[PDB]
Amino acid sequence: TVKAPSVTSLRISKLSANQVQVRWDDVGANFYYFVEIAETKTNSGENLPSNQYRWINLGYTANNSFFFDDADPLTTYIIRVATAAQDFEQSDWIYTEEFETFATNAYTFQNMIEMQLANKFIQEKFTLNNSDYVNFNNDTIMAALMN
Amino acid sequence: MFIQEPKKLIDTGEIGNASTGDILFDGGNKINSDFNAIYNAFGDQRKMAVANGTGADGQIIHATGYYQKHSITEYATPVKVGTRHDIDTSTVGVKVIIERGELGDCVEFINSNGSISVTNPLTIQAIDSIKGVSGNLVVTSPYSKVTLRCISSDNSTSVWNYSIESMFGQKESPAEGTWNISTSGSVDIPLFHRTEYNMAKLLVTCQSVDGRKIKTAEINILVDTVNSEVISSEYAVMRVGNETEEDEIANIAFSIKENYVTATISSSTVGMRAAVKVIATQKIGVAQ
Amino acid sequence: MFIQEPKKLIDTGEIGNASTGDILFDGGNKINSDFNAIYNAFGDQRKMAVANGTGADGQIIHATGYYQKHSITEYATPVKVGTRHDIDTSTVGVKVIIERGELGDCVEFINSNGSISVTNPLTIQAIDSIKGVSGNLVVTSPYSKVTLRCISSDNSTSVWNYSIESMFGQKESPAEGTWNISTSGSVDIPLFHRTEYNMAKLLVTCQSVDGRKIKTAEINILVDTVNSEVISSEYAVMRVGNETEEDEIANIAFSIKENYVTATISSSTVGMRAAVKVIATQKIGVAQ
Amino acid sequence: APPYPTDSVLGVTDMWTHMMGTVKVLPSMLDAVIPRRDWGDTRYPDPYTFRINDIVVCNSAPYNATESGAGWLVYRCLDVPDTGMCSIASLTDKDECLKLGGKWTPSARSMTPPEGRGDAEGTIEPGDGYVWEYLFEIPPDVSINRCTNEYIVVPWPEELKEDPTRWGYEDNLTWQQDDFGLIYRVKANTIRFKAYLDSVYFPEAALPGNKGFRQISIITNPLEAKAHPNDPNVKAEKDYYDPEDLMRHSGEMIYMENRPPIIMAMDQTEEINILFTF
Amino acid sequence: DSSVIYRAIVTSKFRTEKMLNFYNSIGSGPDKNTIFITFGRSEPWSSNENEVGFAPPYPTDSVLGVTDMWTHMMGTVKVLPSMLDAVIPRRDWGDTRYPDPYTFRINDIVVCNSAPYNATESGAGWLVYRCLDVPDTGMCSIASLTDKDECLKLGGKWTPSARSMTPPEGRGDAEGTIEPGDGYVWEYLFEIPPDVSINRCTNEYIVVPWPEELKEDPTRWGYEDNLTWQQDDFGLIYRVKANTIRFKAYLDSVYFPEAALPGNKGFRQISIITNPLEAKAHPNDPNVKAEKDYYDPEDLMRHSGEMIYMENRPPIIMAMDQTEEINILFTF
Repeated sequence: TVKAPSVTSLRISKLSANQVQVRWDDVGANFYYFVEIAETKTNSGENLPSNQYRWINLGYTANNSFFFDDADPLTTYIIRVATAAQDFEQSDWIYTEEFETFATNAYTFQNMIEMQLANKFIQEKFTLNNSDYVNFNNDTIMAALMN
Repeated sequence: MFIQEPKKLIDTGEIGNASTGDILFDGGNKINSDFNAIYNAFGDQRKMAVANGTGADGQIIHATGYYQKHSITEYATPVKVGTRHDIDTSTVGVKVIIERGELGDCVEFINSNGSISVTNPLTIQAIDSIKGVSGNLVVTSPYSKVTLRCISSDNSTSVWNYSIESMFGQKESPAEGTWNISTSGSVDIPLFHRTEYNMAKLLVTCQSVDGRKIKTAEINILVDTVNSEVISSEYAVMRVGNETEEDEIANIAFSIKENYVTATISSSTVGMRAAVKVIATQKIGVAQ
Repeated sequence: MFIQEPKKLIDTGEIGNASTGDILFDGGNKINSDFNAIYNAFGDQRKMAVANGTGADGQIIHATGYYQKHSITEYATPVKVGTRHDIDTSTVGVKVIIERGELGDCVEFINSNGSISVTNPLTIQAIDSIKGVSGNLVVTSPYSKVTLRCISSDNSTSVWNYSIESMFGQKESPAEGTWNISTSGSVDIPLFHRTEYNMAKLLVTCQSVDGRKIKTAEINILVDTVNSEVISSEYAVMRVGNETEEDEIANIAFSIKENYVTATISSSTVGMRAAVKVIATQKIGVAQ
Repeated sequence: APPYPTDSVLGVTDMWTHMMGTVKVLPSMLDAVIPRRDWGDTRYPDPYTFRINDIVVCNSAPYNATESGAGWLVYRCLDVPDTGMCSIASLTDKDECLKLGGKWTPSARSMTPPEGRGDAEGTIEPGDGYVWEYLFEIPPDVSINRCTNEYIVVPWPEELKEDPTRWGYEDNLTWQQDDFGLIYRVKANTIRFKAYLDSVYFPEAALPGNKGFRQISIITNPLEAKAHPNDPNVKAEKDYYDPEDLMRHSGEMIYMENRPPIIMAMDQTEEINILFTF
Repeated sequence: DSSVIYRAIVTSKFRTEKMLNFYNSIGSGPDKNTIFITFGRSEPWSSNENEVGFAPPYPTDSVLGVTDMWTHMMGTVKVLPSMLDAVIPRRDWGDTRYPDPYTFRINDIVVCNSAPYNATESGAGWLVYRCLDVPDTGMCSIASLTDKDECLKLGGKWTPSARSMTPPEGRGDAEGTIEPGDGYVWEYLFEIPPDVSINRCTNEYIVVPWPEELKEDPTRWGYEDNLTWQQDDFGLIYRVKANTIRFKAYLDSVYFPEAALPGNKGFRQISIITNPLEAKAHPNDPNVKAEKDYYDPEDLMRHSGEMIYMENRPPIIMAMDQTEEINILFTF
């Protein structure tokens, strides 16, 4: 009859623009958590719906953390989580200090060493994140050896 | 009720330039499911419990379409519009709960054996409204036809006006038409083949070319079989351009001519438009 | 209106003995288009502007079929026969121009919300003729149903007789049948569950086994709710084999028996065929 | 609104001061009760829409009544139609709403109020969205006299020990032998006090022109007045005592009450109901 | 507009009343409640459970939740009414640890003789005083008022400025510190004999005597001396308005060696049960309430009796030769 209490430590662990890795503290066991996103600004002004802003949900979640990649770079968004499990009152719908996911961010990473990638690939594929450029898993790849 | 997906279409950018099997392996899934709706529409969806509509026992298409028969457990869920159903409430009165529809959305249903009674009523929920029906409409009629049509959808408001019809009977009119009373001032109209009806009822309106003189009478006829006659009863006489309280604007005479009940409508007035319309008839068949 | 091709069928002499992808690359084009007509028939062709009838939002089959809604710009072109349409003339009166049809060609149309009025009429051109209709038929009827059927095609002559029906209402007859007046000379017939109608009108014809004595009366009844009675008005009496100007060839009595309006038809004459036919009824619902 | 009451030896005294009259309570005037909800009642919303575990009374009223010649019935609704609405706006599935545990509101109304003594009925076979579990039947006499249209009266286990049948509970299945702990199943947390005030016991306050009594108080285990304080104390049997006939401050008053004035009148008969939610 | 709008309240006493009743309801054998207390779930909540800050999942109440709690249950222990006592928060005069040892607020209840610094009088158990009146100078809980009397005339709380000089004394019915001078006045209640103090009393909570147990000795509780005018009374708990009962229980490894064995991850969660019935070989056999102090969960009938209160903890590890103690209290 009482609230699924809350997560305590609640944070966005990293920013690659349009992407977030959010960390809320795990709190109790077998409590899924209700992760929200809300919209600071309309891009017209800032926090124009300071209140009255929309909400969107990422659903309930498992574990202590959720990884999220979406929407726009550089834009400010509210996010909110609410812990829950089966028989409870609902959680408090805790808020963050939010953020905006800056501009261009992309991958900084290892690969098998000898290989030499072509910039435009990641340049599009990741910096601009567009999966259409190559939707890899599906796509067909000529592999040409060389003179 | 076998569930149908909507239309699901194949990519031709696949195939000859891509992996053949895979893109096809997908396509069949469509195609198979695709025909399913088709045959499930026009054939028994209980034929899916069979070879899944396959084989000679499989679902067939009915140019008439098929009214899908099922348990109540399935209609215990809001049933989608566009569907033809046949359920017989002899077992029990049922509610048929219907989804919130769209303007133009239809729901067709029947009881073929007519088991529907007050002991076998039929309840219906079409979401948020049915025009003329407060709450859920109940249907006690045997051999009725449940046809819902959603005449407003709008935002939340699914407004269903409602039509229902006896699945059977003689619904035809033997004679309906219109003509102008001849320069001869009369004519003879075959009404029906003299044997088609023991009783008929028709309405003739004799109206002047300029419409000022319009004649109306209430025509009740008894077809006389043995004498090859037709007995009339006229009453409730009404006129507009009547110049005389006697027979006026035209006259109505009857006969049986050429194995036709033949009305002879005579007007002293030339240029009289007479519309002959047989509104109701009766004939005797076998006992029971 | 999404255009359909006719049936377009695959070559099996292709495939395993020929280039797989290509012959298939073609086949999909058929299949895709092939289902399109199907779903476009039984679902909104405006769902093609959607994912092209694909996805869960995609065109679905209606066992009832779908009456295709569109702009007037599309009906501004002769519209093919065989099509179900739903258009609402609230915006404006429209002409629906129809191609020259074939004997048996049908055109089904409705206004679901019944917006059709004189302010919202509906004009139709079916090429070269519509039986009974000089020029283009106009339709002012709300909740009407436009059904054209081409009763002659011939060479140039597309003759369309025309049916139209109110999309809704109570069209059933509670009691219609025929029997022979018993050796007892009478019977009791449940007409409808006593609650089904405040008013009904029926026609009974009592005819001798040899057909010489045939009895007819004009039956108008008032169902009496509180008293569980039914009040009758008989008039316009007609006979053939009547031997007496008094009640003759049979008698007509009424009652409510077993929660049924029950007519008791008594004939002193044995072997009298009586056909009980309820032509019209009335019941009161809620105001408005 | 009368001033918010005060609890204190002072507050007691004052209430103990003004006290007009006193009435006992027999345990048989104490009943367990749960909020009444009847199938099909038009006036109140969703007569036909039931939520899981809701408790439904049948036969109470003609629209309610399925079955003549039986007292009221009490069903609980195990399962609700699949289509509906979730209390959590995020979920469109009943099963998913409930698998997570958010409340679900069903779309489809019940056809008929449930029936049969058996274990979940539920109009499960032929078809329905609702399924129904049976509890017990309430016999008419108790119904009419006990029931407030908001709150049905729930039977005591002891009183249950007397007739399982008159309460229709005899039929079931306990497998523990006698059980009778039925009130656990309904989880009634609420008791209804019923009391009867009459002018006759207290004509003085009944006389024409009284401005009536403002405030109400209940007391437990007071002791009789005694002429001699060394005399042994006596608990109070009789139904009413003038506050005089009761010892000063004797017994404990759990519950104090303040109202706008109510005016009793002789030959009038006033009734009090009180519901404690534990 | 609202026609009738009324106000009503339950006295704090009714809390007590429930308790005293509730205390009555624990039976010996018959027709009064019997109580078993159960522990279980060797099983780990989650790998975290050990780490700091871990909160086990909040328990669930359901026929499902019951079964599960009923599933893992390691062991069971009965409760005798004599292990159930009413208690009030202990507050001692002069105690440094707790704030304002020397500053008391009206109606506070102060214990004497509890401790050496507290102790005025040797050869007597603990004393229990309540503090009727406090020094005049002080501060009001309602910020608007600078007068104690005026603060109280409205009824807001008052905190006195002047600390108590001495802990209260005297059996004497009024008798705090009235004649010579002070701001505080003290009310006497009863004196507590040492053994009970020692055995029952937790320095936060003195144990409060039952009216029944009082009926036995008014003297041993020092209550015999006074004045009641209702005759026998003994309802003292009413006067003190104790809303709090203390359950005391004693777990020992011996009754349940299996959960006690070295390497047990201990029991995560605790559950109490009321009026369970014994296991039976034949389900038609009549039910039997449970006399013995502990039962392996097997020897108890599945689900028999009702369990009011469920609990989940980070794992606690019982150990053999350890003797572990559990206290649970209740404010009704």
